Amino acid sequence: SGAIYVGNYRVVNRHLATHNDWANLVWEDSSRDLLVSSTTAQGCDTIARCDCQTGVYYCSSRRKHYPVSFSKPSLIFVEASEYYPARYQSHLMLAVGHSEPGDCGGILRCQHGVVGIVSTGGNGLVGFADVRDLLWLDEE
Ligand SMILES: N#Cc1ccc(CNCc2ccc(F)cc2)cc1
Ligand SMILES: [Zn+2]
Repeated sequence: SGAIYVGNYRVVNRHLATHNDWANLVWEDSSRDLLVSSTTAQGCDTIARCDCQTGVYYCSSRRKHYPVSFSKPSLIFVEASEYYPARYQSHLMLAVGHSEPGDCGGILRCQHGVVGIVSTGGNGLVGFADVRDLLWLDEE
């Protein structure tokens, strides 16, 4: 589990979004595994605006942050998981690392701020849903 709290937005994995998230929906994309809802309180996170390919991500199933190199966001085939069938996911970045389903929502960050959140795992990779292209998260 986990979210990004930027401005008055809460960015979650679409598959973990709550009823309250859907009732306060700003934007959602199943192909990206993302959903954004509106918040009453302002949040503490800053979104990275950059093309970094190195950062640090939080792994809840290890209680550890790991430094990783990761691919640029692309359209990637993802094998079946506990929460999705086997399918193509867009705007997905991969790194070599540990990820189980409950790790979804852990933050990947670089020197510029939050890059994305854990969205995929298995076979010794961790996949992250990018948010750096969502420039509208920084205003309004
Ligand atoms: N909606 C939806 C939906 C969610 C999951 C699955 C795949 N269930 C079996 C499965 C579990 C774990 C695993 F690692 C591989 C396969 C299908 C549809
Ligand atoms: Zn960066």
